[PDB]
Formats: sequence, C-alpha cells, structure tokens
Amino acid sequence: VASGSGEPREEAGALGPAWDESQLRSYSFPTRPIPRLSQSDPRAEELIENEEPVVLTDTNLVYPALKWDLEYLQENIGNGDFSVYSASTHKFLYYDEKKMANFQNFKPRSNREEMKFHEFVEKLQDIQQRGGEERLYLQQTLNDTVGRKIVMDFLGFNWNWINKQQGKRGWGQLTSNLLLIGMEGNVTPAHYDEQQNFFAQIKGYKRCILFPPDQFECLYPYPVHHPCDRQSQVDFDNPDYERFPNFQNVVGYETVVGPGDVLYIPMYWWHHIESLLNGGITITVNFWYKGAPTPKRIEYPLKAHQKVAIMRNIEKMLGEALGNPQEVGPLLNTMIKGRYN
Amino acid sequence: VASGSGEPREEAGALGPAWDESQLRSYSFPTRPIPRLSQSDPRAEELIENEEPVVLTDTNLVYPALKWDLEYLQENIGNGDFSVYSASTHKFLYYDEKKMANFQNFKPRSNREEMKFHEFVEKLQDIQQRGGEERLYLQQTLNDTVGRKIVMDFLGFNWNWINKQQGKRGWGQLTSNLLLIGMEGNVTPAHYDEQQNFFAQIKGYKRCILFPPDQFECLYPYPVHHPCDRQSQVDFDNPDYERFPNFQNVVGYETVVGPGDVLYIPMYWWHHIESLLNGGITITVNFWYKGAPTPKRIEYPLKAHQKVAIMRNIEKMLGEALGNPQEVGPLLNTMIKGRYN
Ligand SMILES: O=C(O)CNC(=O)C(=O)O
Ligand SMILES: O=C(O)CNC(=O)C(=O)O
Ligand SMILES: [Fe+3]
Ligand SMILES: [Fe+3]
Repeated sequence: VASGSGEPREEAGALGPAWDESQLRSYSFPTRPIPRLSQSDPRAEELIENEEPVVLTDTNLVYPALKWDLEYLQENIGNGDFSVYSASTHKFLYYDEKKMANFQNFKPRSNREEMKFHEFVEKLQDIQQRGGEERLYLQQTLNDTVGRKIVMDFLGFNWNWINKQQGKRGWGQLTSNLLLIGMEGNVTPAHYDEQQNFFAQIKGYKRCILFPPDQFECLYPYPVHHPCDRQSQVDFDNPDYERFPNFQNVVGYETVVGPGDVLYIPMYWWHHIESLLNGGITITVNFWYKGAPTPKRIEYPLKAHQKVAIMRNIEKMLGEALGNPQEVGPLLNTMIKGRYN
Repeated sequence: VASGSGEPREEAGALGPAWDESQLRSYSFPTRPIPRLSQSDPRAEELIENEEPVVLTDTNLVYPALKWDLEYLQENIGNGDFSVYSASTHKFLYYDEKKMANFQNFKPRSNREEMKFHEFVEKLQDIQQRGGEERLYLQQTLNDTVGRKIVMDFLGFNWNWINKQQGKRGWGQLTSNLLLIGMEGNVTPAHYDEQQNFFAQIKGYKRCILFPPDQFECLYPYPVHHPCDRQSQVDFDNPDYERFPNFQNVVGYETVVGPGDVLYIPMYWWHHIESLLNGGITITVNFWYKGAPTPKRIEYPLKAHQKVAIMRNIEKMLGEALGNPQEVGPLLNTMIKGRYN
C-alpha cells in the first residue's frame, strides 16, 4: 500500500526490467504510487480535473522526440546558448539570481554557465572519458534559435491532445517548454511551481516523488525573498528533525517515468526528481501553463494551494511594507509570540 | 531615575500632600516620570509634536468642570442614558461587543448596564451605605441630551487652546469626549487606542502608567479579532512570565494627575489607569482626535506605531481571506515555524 513506484515494468520484447530497486535513492518517508493510466481512461481526466497527479502512458505528446539523443541534438538544435547548471553533489539546489541581492550570506553551490550545445556534450564527455565526479544539468527553454529538424519534431508534438486539455481545464497560455538533460543520479530537490506542468519523458528514467500542497507544514519552504524560494529547506538525505520536526510525518506519491510517459504535476504540488542511478542520461521536456483564472467570489473551504498563495502574499507585502525583506522574520515573530503560538 | 510619579505634590494653602505612596498599587516593573510642564513651555510643544506624553499643568482646558461632582452632575446633566460598567475586581477589562460573535468561550467579567445618571448615583450610594465590594465605572460619550448648565460648562472649555493644538499637529477632527467617573481603586488595565488623546483630569487623582509603542513585544496584546483587542494579555498583579517572558523587560512612564492637569496620551501608546486607593471618586473627561493623515510616500525608518498598524492589518486581512478569524493563528504558525523562528 506504500508500494512507492511498484514492481518495475518489463520492456517490450523481453528486453528485461526497465530499472531495478537499487537505482532508487533511499529516503525516510513512505510513498504510495501515482496511477499510470491511458489518456482515454476517464479516471485520468478525473485526476487532472481534480488537480491530482497522473502518469499517462499513451499520449504521444512528444512522440517525434523519442529519437532525440546527444548526437541527434548536437547535429540539429542550433548555435543558441544553453544554460548548464553545475554541481559537486548529486543535489542541484537552484537560486533565483534576482533574489541574491537581499541575502549576502549567499554564496551559491550550483552555478549556471551559458554554453553551446556542442560544448555541453564535450564537457560531459571529458568527464566520462576522465572519470571525474562533477555533475551537470542542462536546463534551457526551447525557443527561436533551434534548427529546422528540431522545429519539425516540436511541431509534431501532440498539440491536438494537449490543447484540448488546456481548453478543458481552463488553463491560461503555454508559458514555456523547458528542455532538461541530466546525468545519471542528478537530483532536483523538492520544490513547488506555481504553474500546471505536463512533464514529458523522452530518454532514460526519472523517479518523481510528489507531495500535496497540504504538506506545506512538513516541507518547510525557504522564505519567499530567499533565493531558494519554493524549495524545501529539508535535506532529504540527512533530515534535521530538530529544526524540521514535521518532516517525520511527510507522506508522498511516487512514480518512475520513462520514454513516452507524461506525468501531470499539478500546480503547487511539491516534486523531487531523480535521474536513476546508473541509468544513463535523461531527457525530458516539460509544458508549463498558467493555472485557471482564480474565481469571482472565494468558495469556502479554501484549497491548500490557495492558503499557500495567501502565505506567499503576506510575506511579499510585508517585505515591501517594511522596506527590507530581512525584517519580515522579526516582525512575524513579534506578531505571534505569546499571541497566536 | 526610576522615580515613577515622584515625591507627591503639596496642595496650595498647606492643605498637605495631595496623595501618598500607599495609594498606589505595586507592580513588577520600573518607571520614570512623565514631565509636568506649562503649556507655554516650548519643551511641552516639543513633546507633543514628537508624540511623547506630557502632563500640562495650566491649560485651563476644562476649567468650568472643576466644580463638577455627583450632586452638580445629577442636578444638571439630563435624563439621557449612561453606560455603567460593573466589576467584582478592581480590574475592569472591556469587551468589544461586536467581536463577541467570534469567540464563544467568551463569557464577560465586566457587563455594561445602561442607566440614568440618578440611578448610577443611587447605586453608588447603596453600595457605600451598605459596604458591598462591587465596583462601577461610568463611561459615557458627552452628547446632545445633556442639560443646559452642562452644555455651558462644555462651551467654556478652552477651545482656543485645544483647537490651536489640533491645527498645529495636523490631527483630524475631534471624534468624541468620554466622561469617566470611577470609584477609588478602579483600574483600567493596559491598552492602546488608535487616536490622540488629551486626558483632562477634573476630580480626584489618577496614576497613569504609559508604555511606548515599541513595547508591543513586552505587552502581548490579544489577537485583533478577540473582544479584548488592544488590551494587554498580561495580568499586571500576577504576571505569567512563562507565557509572557518579555514582560520581564518592560519599562514604563508614570504620573499622577489631579484636578486641572491634562495628560497627553499619544496615539498607540499603552496606558494603564488607576484611580488612587482611598482617594474618593474620580472624574475625567478625555478628548479623542484622529491622528494626522498618513504621509504620501512612506519614510524609512518606520515608527513603532506604523509597524503596529501593519501587524493589525495583516491579522485583519488574513481573517477575511480565510473566512474565519479562528484560522488566523494556525496559519500564522504554519507560516513561521521552521521558516522564520
Ligand atoms: O526534471 C527535473 O529534474 C526538474 N523538473 C522540474 O522541477 C519541473 O519540471 O518542474
Ligand atoms: O480613565 C480611564 O480609566 C481609562 N481611560 C482611557 O483609557 C482613555 O482615556 O483612553
Ligand atoms: Fe519544478
Ligand atoms: Fe484608553
């Protein structure tokens, strides 16, 4: 019942198990499986409408990209610049660079580097070819500069299916598609995003651990003005139960995605994403949409995510009103001690 | 230097000390004196402009009322209804009756009773004449229904002086004049008001203990939606240092006012008001003015009182946004734990 990602699937044509238990990292909390369903299955429509995650196995969303790999993409993607994140651990914490102004004691552990696709490939290879232990993770928004064969792939994505989704759920516009290409073992630690995400897996296998927005009190996000806004403060490999006691009560939903699977990551749901150990490189492309417009009159009882939005806005307005984000904390405490705690 | 109210003053004509040390209650914190100055003294103007308290000894503000007493007021004040607060302790905690909706576990210890001036006097007297231990405190806004001799007194207040003050400080309009008539030993426990107050003493002696708005963290006001909004949770006679640890650090300003003295109580300053033990009944009339309009662009550094206003507004908006004031607390805590504390 806490079966996490379940018994690994069998590759077609008796090519054996897709992955095994030992490619997954070990964590302190339990999880139950995300459902894997066909896009024709009305349970899947039901899950998406209710803003619960579902892995869809047959959308054909990025069918033309399943041939993508490093060689094919070097050949075809253009001479635009790609953002490449760097790290000396498997954990790639990310920084909002605009917020770094306001936190001096904030030297960064994952630096961005702009480079050309060929350079990233070279750099990956002189690491492999020399056995160094650094890690890279290309994360770049698909845009104008990409070459023609890639623009044809893109155009062959299943827009008929995803636009009907966008229409049915009343979401806003497609804000972007992020192209992600990681090394085996890379982790994107637990965070939430404020848009709806269809997360289309292309090459390799990723274990995705999701927590509902109602787990906010177990995951201890950073302050909103901090550069790690929206990321959990808890180190999942070494959790500090003294600072984060409710992380002892956290319960997640997990799954392992491979080529052709699309994971719906609903807005505000926490997600922790790991490229399987010793599984080769991973490729994914996501689809971010603004969420449906927020309705005319509030309907009680509020959803968890709207309480999350409320907290964010309190922190943001208070930061503006005090003229300094560093004063948010002291004031919030003055507000609650001996009054609300 | 912590001399509190100082060596008691001598009544003119060798009528002896106005009051003595033993008419004052004993409390845990230190205090320093509020200055007593003449309204001609430019230090007093300076204090008022800077929103610091000053006792003015010679304004003649309510000179025609110094003849007021129970007999004169029964004779002359009309047949309007007077609010009379009741209590079985010296401590008169007050309730905002509109806020009682939202706190069920809120039976009240000081009930209001409407009555005619003659009834209040009778009621005082059958207590005196029978030696019961209940306490009353008439607190009523001066208005239309008062009789002609009282309206003449009123008209003879020193409007020339107080309107020039109102003009010079850019305050808004006179919102009201509260008439207060207390029994000896009555206490109004520590609270703040959001208007500027000239507090004109008429009969008897009151010890006024003020704390600056920056003592908010030592005085632990009730939640804003509570019926005791703006009052301190701390019982000054039996202070709970485990719930209110910073009450151990509180420092106040004190003074003893008598007939003819006017105490400026600046907006947001905490005040605790006690009618001296065994000093007879007290009479006071206050003058409440809306504070100056809040300036176009905020000027950093903010004043303490503006941080207080900011806290109030957070509590109020959050109560509206959640649809229930009882959820304010839980959410504020969820917001700060493991994030800002
Ligand atoms: O794929 C990853 O490692 C990170 N992806 C996301 O967090 C996302 O798509 O929102
Ligand atoms: O005089 C009292 O006992 C109470 N007065 C006040 O709190 C006031 O004038 O604001
Ligand atoms: Fe994300
Ligand atoms: Fe008051």
